Amino acid sequence: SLLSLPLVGSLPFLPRHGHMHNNFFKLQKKYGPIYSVRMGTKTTVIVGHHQLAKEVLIKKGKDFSGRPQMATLDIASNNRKGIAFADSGAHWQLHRRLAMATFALFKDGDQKLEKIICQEISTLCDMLATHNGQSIDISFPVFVAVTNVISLICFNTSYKNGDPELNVIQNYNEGIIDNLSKDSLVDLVPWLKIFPNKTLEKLKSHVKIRNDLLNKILENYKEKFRSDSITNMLDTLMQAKMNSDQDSELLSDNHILTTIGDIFGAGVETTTSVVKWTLAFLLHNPQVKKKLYEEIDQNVGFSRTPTISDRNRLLLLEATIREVLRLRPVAPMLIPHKANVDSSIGEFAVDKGTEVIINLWALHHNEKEWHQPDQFMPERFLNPAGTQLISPSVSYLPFGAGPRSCIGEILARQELFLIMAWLLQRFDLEVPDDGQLPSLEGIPKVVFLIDSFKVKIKVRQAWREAQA
Ligand code: HEM
Ligand SMILES: C[C@]12CC[C@H](O)CC1=C(C#N)C[C@@H]1[C@@H]2CC[C@]2(C)C(c3cccnc3)=CC[C@@H]12
Repeated sequence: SLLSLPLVGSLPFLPRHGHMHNNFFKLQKKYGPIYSVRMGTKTTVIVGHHQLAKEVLIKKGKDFSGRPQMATLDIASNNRKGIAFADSGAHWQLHRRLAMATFALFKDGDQKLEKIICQEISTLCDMLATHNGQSIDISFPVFVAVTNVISLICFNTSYKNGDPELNVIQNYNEGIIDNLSKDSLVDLVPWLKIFPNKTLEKLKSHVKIRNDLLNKILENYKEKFRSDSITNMLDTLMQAKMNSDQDSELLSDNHILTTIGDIFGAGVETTTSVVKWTLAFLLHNPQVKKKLYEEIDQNVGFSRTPTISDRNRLLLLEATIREVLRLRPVAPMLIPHKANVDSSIGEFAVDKGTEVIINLWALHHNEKEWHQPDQFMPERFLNPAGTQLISPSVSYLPFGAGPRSCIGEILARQELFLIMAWLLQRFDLEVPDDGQLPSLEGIPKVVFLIDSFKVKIKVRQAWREAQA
């Protein structure tokens, strides 16, 4: 009759074993779609069912629109400025509205968002075409294309080919994403505070390069700014600073710096990442990819290059994108939410300041809401006749919802569709000469990245004949 050992701590699973978003998901078979963990004083709630998720994001969105405070996120956002890592309050509301207003501009005009995107995609396809017959990592080329686009939206500026600044930006992007969090942003145990490490040291130095670069651009642009011409995001932010000079403290330089940084960062890493994910799946699914070549041929052909209007006709492509955004969400656990006030979820009590995580991965893989969810099946987003798109499930939130939903969704959907439409029209994208296929397991960082891989690019037999 022995006594049981006193218990000091208890965690449901091993830390740093498997992907957090899948460990939390597997836990639901034991504890249900909502449960909590406690770290000292901090408490975290994980939510794995869509009804509970739509409560947190929508029905009670404003109750749960805060952002928790993390040492790394402070450095990366210059102490909780910007949009994504700014808590709910005066600053976030202002900057999210102005960022949303800038995008609203790019409704068709002399800078119809499509035209910006298409100009930089056309450059890209000319690069890739020089690698005709070779196996390459497509990361940096697509990085350049989207970097020019968001740079145009932010400053009406693009980078000429070969600009060494692009290599500088790529370098500090990888540096921050590396040290922003070991894996997912949700970290059960606070490892950086426990043991000696250089993580915040490294993070600071990449942020110093990033802030110094954006500071050059901004100080430069004060001399280009004319109140009669408000055509990009920096114009928008300065105009606002101009008009208010309680809002002048909200639109300081450091504030404007961070918002632009948030946009410049999100616009490149998310879309570049989703493109790589899509090619990876197509290399694993030639049957899909063949069907995609047929689709484009019988609806766009080679008389001309694809267009946003072509979303009507290239449905299997729209479907494919939907299915990638489901299988491999950019933010499989969104960005951590925080309870701004005493509230409830599923009529369980949630106290002020409590961290709340939506397990978007659990929503996209719940077997009751999805037919064979771990499968790549773009067909699930099409009626059985292949003729129009459908919403097969209610647990599908690739861009979130509510007060914190994605602000660059429109941009993302158009960049994604045009990149994949131009590439399939022009190139056979096949497995390299080594038998290697990309690992579809992914790498959970602040964004769900795919390990780098190589694709063999060949100009299409058809696209060639159409040049005579
Ligand atoms: C396919 C690409 C993308 C996907 C799937 C995506 C999805 C998401 C998701 C799921 C969130 C979570 C919001 C939350 O924390 O609840 C989010 C937030 C956000 N996204 Fe995206 N996004 C994409 C691309 C972009 C782009 C191109 C931009 C360009 C500016 C952008 C800007 C943002 C910002 C600023 C936030 C934070 C908003 C806030 O905290 O209020 N994203 N996005
Ligand atoms: C971390 C990163 C990328 C590296 C860059 O050097 C610095 C950076 C940002 C800045 N400045 C904003 C972040 C973005 C990553 C994507 C983020 C987290 C993002 C997001 C993440 C997932 C989906 N949609 C948007 C909102 C803020 C963006």
